[PDB]
Amino acid sequence: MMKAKVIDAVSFSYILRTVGDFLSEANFIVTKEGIRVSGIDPSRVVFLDIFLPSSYFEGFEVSQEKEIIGFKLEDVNDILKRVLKDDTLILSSNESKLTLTFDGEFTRSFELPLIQVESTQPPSVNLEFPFKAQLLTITFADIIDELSDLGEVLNIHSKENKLYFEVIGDLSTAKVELSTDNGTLLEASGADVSSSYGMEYVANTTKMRRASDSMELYFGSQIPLKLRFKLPQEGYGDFYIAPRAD
Amino acid sequence: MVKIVYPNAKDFFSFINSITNVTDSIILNFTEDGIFSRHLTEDKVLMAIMRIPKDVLSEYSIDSPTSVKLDVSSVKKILSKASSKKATIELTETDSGLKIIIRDEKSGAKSTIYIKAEKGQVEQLTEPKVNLAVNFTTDESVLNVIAADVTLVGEEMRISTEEDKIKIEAGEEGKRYVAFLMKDKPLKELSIDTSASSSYSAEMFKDAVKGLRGFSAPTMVSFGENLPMKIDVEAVSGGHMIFWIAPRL
Ligand SMILES: [Ca+2]
Repeated sequence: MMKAKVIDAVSFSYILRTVGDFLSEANFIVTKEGIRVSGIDPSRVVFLDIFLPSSYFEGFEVSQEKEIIGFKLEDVNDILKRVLKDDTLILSSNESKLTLTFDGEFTRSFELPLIQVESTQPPSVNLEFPFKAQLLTITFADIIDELSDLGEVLNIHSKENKLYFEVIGDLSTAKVELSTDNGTLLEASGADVSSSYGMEYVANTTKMRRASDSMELYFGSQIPLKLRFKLPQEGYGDFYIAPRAD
Repeated sequence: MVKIVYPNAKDFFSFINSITNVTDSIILNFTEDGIFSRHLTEDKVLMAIMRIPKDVLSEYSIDSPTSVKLDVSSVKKILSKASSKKATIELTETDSGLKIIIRDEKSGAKSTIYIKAEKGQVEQLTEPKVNLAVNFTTDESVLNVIAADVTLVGEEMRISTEEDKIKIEAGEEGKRYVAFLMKDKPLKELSIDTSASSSYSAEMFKDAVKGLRGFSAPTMVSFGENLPMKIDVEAVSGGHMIFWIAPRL
């Protein structure tokens, strides 16, 4: 038995739509402190980790210290496709079902029998990155959305605290510089590094623009790219993307 | 022969589009009381009835009651020329079928659709001689949301009476859906003579709701225990478009 009420259903449904690009199935880890969603994609290239603190919700109650909720992503996302923009959404559970409840102009519920999703271990967060930058989620989205359709490999490099995104495609190449100098980066510190990542995985994450206004970007040579999407209630959407053959 | 002038063209097209959800040919019946069409999905489960009385028609005149048969081509021919503009329709019986004159309100001019149709004898209106226990009114928006909800989860819609509210459910295995309709959330009207639960082809519900597309008006729904469901809307500019759905006994 748990109950959680999100006011901004739209910007929640896009979080789940982003997870569904990487995972078929996942667990909601429900605790006093909030809900966590963690997992590695089938190709073992991407690990994601989403934390929605209790503060993120309006109503938030539990019947236990730890509740594991196994769900298919397609099944949940098909349901969230029926959201009605003035619908306040409620997540709800018990011994057998996860319930998604649309309430607003009138009340509607969708039931999914629980499924057995294998647990996830990182393990374990923290190496540090020789480079860190802060930027608007929209800026990142504007840039990745253009580049995403040009090629398969994203080259990222830093020089003298400026950040560079590059794609060399079969018909075009595009290289863009971001800096604090003209506020395209909010903050930017670290060493001159260089790495490359699969465009496809990185481009999947731009939908987070709809849930996150600010973001952090971490990386280095021959190490994963970390995308931290800052969510409004100290919540975060974390995406770790493995480097390519170096 | 028959001579008719229609004050609202946009509705005229809504009606023909509606009957399309049940048939691809259309028999128009011109009686002394007005125009009516009535057609049935040919496994008998869904019925489309169009009822347009004399008085809502700017001009209506007949020599004798007749019917006209618009084949699949003629319907496509009429619908190809559909528009939401404010306009006038002049419809007359001709020797080879029908002549339709469309004259908009602003810009004034008119194009003429010649229709090839066989004449016939008028059938009469057999409206299901049952009056249903459960009664309620909302709009097309509400029904559209429900049609797409149940479809996502099942092939069958089970509609149930509960106290002060209407309960709608679907899902045959484990994956399920429940909606609660009540007075002013969102219903403008609710009447419960006695308790009832019936079942219908969710995809015949969809097809019926689909036949509300071009109508602005509120929509009455009615049903009874293991009985058919009527879905009723009165066009802004006159007549009624009705659907019935035979239950799964
Ligand atoms: Ca694009």
